Amino acid sequence: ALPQTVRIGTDTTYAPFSSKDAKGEFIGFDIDLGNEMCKRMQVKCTWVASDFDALIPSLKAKKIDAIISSLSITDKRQQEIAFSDKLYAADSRLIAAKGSPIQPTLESLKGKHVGVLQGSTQEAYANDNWRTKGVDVVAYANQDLIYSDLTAGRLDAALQDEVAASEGFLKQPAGKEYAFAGPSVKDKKYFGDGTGVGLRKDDTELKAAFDKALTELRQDGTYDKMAKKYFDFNVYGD
Ligand SMILES: NC(=[NH2+])NCCC[C@H](N)C(=O)O
Repeated sequence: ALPQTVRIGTDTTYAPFSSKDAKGEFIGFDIDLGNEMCKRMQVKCTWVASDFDALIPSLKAKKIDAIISSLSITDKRQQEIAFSDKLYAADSRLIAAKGSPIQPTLESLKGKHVGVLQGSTQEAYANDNWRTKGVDVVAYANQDLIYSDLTAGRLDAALQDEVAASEGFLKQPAGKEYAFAGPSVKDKKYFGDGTGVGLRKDDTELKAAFDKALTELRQDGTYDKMAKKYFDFNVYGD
């Protein structure tokens, strides 16, 4: 009993995983993966754009049926929703201006303005660890706003997924003067283990269909054909 049309929510301001092209078509690695999996599930799929923090609310209220949006699989989120198997890995890392002394440490960040996406694992981490101790942590409605304010000099740093900052900003014209500030911030408690399709806890049939399709496209080498369009390293981790 899978629906005829599976409605998939995503936030299109997180290139190279999810954004929109010049005509306003959805593009990116999350979109490619979702469409391949729908093709193997033999369902029809509609993509529904949303703000990142509205995705899990819309899922719970049945306005969409699945979330593919670099949604990290964390212990907190599993208390609310279910997840497919891992689609790819996702570490977190700070970016600041090139030459910045900034490190991902309280002592370095106290009194700085750090941008984080509202609803993200990074907002959770920064609020507990940094906002309480005097770092000016600013939550943003979407990631594009964060990159804008950083280049505007309104932010000193921004915490987001590492590959999104890399491919989506630092290797782009806009990010030429910026760089990663320190190594990735590892914290198992906050950042989870890779990303997956978020689904309602009771939609086990739909979880099984996505997992079967993900295993099939990984097995035959499709995942890697698709990943190579965007990455030259192994995005899956392993
Ligand atoms: N399309 C997006 N905005 N994705 C943001 C993902 C950020 C982080 N991985 C999280 O799960 O909270």
